[PDB]
Amino acid sequence: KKLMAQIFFGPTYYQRLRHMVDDKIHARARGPMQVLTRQPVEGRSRDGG
Amino acid sequence: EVFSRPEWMILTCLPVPPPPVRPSISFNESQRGEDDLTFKLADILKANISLETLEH
Repeated sequence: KKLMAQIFFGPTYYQRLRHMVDDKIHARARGPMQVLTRQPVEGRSRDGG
Repeated sequence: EVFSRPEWMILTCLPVPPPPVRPSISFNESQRGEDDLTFKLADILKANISLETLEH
């Protein structure tokens, strides 16, 4: 069915930006701890909390 | 009188914090990695022996 509305449809130059979700997603449930503080480590890479 | 006599603001006997305060991050076998505090304490120690041998 026809939408009651008329849509502003046309080409537009879009850029793909450098932040992909699968490079950001992070979860931890117990993992590496700092030597000194005995607290969780920092960072996705380091398996941080 | 019990907890902070003014004379204790002056140090004569210095406590040495154990390794968990100044962890030796010891990587491999042929290598170690002493903490800043471990060096500064060795500096205190070095300076002290210098003084004690000098005055004696």
